[PDB]
Amino acid sequence: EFGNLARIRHVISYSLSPFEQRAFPSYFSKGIPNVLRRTRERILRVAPPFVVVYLIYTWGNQEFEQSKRKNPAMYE
Amino acid sequence: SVPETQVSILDNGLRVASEQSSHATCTVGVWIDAGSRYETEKNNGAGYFLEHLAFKGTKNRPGNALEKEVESIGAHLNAYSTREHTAYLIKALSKDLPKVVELLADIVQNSSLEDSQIEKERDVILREMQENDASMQNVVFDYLHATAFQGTPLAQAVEGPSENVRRLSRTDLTDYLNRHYKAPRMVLAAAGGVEHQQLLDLAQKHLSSVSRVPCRFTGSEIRHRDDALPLAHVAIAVEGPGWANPDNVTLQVANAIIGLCQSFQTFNISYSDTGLLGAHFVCDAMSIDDMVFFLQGQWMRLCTSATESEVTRGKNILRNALVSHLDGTTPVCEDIGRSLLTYGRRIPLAEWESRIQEVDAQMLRDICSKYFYDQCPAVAGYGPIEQLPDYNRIRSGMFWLRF
Repeated sequence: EFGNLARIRHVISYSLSPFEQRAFPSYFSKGIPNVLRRTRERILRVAPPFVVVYLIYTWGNQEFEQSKRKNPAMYE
Repeated sequence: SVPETQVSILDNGLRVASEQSSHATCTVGVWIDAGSRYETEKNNGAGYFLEHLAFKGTKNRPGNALEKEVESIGAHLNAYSTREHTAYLIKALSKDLPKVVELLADIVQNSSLEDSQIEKERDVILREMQENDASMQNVVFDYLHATAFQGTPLAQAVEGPSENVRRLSRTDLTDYLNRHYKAPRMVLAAAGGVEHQQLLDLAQKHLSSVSRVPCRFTGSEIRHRDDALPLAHVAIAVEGPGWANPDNVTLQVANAIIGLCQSFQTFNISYSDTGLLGAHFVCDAMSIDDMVFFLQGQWMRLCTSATESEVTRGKNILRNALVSHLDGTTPVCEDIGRSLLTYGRRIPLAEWESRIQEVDAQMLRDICSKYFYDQCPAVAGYGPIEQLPDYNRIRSGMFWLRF
């Protein structure tokens, strides 16, 4: 429990009371930049698998259709 | 039947106050309205370093010959500095009353700051600070002042940061000396076997030369975690009323009610229309949270369920206290100097007794609800303080859901 969790030394920690500080300091001021900062550090790891899922899904659909489409040469 | 404190004023504005008594030894002091609150972060240790330099010789009495004089009559020489007041006081015999006053005159004006001494006192001050960190409760109360008065001149310590201490020069000191040592901001206080007319004549003879010319509490938290220390010191305070607000007396009675941690002390520190009212306790890590819970409960009980018996006990503890203190000459002179600096007058003990006896349980819980209930505290912890609760738990403990 608390008190026996870990041993740190000389780490001072300042803080403020909730009612004394603005609730949403610069929320959209820096929030947007940060969210954008975040997206650019993770987009290349996340997005291209889902991009090729979209290509495979479309491909499958279209291929399936062509598969279903009657063979004109057949039956003639 | 307590003798009244008689106050006179010179042209300079130096109020010469005295309270005669039979005791044949006296405590004559000079109280100056100058502390770390009047410093502007470029001279943050000027009062402390001048307090070190003030006994190392003057122009008329160069060097240790000065202190040889205060050895010659067997007198005792003391000085202290707070965030608002500075005091230079001498305990001596009655018959040595003139020369002592003359000595005090040199200490406030005509003082000499030797450059040689400045380096020696810098090493003294630097080293002491380098070892001052040892005193935890001083560290915790400095942390409480810093986090409660962030951005104001009341956050900065009396000693100042080592930085300034190293970076200080005679001229700077000279300024602080020539700026914050004005005659209208000075009280010559005497207690014990002194005559007021003789003391007034001595103040007219010497000391008649002294030249005549938004505090905010921020509910916050500082946590200095160092797990190698054996014990933890935690101080929790709220904003105090100030010197001139009479409900201080009622708050003192509340402190007398409180009086689980190895050491539990309540404080009501007052500055000019501000202050810190709270509790400091020093405890083992594995008890800290329980202490806090205990302590907060007592405060809420004083806000909600104060009875007449504990109020009567607190009134008796306060009366005895103020009267137990104000006993020896020094304690008294000290009271004369602070009373003339803060209230502008010496409040007699009969007025204190009247303000104590008008306090009942209803106005005590009203004033305690005004100052303790649903207030944002300042928290300062030092030591193994991991189990010390963070600000939401303390802030939630500052009120009850059952009222």
